[PDB]
Amino acid sequence: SGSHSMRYFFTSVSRPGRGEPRFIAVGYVDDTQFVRFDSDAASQRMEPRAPWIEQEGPEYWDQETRNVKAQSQTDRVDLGTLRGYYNQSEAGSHTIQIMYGCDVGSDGRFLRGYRQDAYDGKDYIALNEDLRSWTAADMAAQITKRKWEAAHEAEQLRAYLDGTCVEWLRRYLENGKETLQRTDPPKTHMTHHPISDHEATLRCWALGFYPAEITLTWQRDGEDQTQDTELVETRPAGDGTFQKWAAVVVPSGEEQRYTCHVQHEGLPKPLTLRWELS
Amino acid sequence: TTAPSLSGK
Amino acid sequence: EAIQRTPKIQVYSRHPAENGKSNFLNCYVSGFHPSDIEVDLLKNGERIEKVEHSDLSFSKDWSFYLLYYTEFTPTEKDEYACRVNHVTLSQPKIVKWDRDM
Repeated sequence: SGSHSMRYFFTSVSRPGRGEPRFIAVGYVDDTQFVRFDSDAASQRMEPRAPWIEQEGPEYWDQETRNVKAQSQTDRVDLGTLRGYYNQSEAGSHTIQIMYGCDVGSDGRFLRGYRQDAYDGKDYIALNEDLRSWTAADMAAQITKRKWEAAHEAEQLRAYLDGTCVEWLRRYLENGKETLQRTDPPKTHMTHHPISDHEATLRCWALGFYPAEITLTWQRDGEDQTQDTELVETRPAGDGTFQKWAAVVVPSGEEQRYTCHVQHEGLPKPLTLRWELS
Repeated sequence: TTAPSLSGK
Repeated sequence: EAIQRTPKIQVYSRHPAENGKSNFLNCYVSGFHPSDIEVDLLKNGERIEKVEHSDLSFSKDWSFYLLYYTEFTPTEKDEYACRVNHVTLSQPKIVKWDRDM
């Protein structure tokens, strides 16, 4: 709590006979996007997406643009290599996904680093939390692991994940402190929707919260209900906050027996919500 | 800022 | 590709909806793979033209998500929906805006 992260997400998607692969790079501080590159957008530059990063100079934008474009070229070569390892044709569209970054404490101290790679939406290879070894998902990925071990890839990446990554994350938190060093606890309420004369949906709501992590749980007489609960994915409002809900179908007249429990880092107590007619 | 690119898979 | 995940579609407003007060209409599409997708926001069945979208990103299970959004003023009578096309769908899926979810 009061922890922070910097994360970059990359997606390369091949489109044989329709051009070079689509490449999309996104950077986030905590749950706030600050940069993007999209091969299909107008500029072919890394571009600002938060007002505090705009104050960076032309040399910052030049270097990020060159660096992001080299990530793109590597992924494009990898799309060819992995197609060979998995023995797939030149005609289908394939996907490489990559995420890496670092976490720090509320005092700016390194907590951890991570990098994970996927191929066609499944684990390919990951850097382990010790930042000195890899885990491959299958025997194709172990060929990559051998190359990366021989080339000492983890040692160069580690110096970025616990040095460069952390110091820039500390800079961005400072440059953006008015916006990024905030916690918005969820504004919660409960709604009630009959589905018949004899049953109704209780929906437990959390709105306006930041950062995005939250837990919503239904209990009946204090016994868990996780298998009869509908949960939706935590969704963005578009103003920098998030929303979520969880619902349970109940017998009309037994509403007061159910409770909804809300856990967010910005909440003094865990909240307990209950539908009471009287 | 983004990391240097790893070598090929 | 080897795996295919059907998109989960949510259609909601940025703020609690109030008739006659401008707001934002959101179509959040998540949990899908592969990434090729088409999303349109609809007003009384017609395609809204000025619609923005977020940069493609993804979850822990590698499934993709995107947000499409546009300025609107909710009324009692106007029907809003989101239309999504994806390889996992037999036809394009239309999800209607409902103030209660």
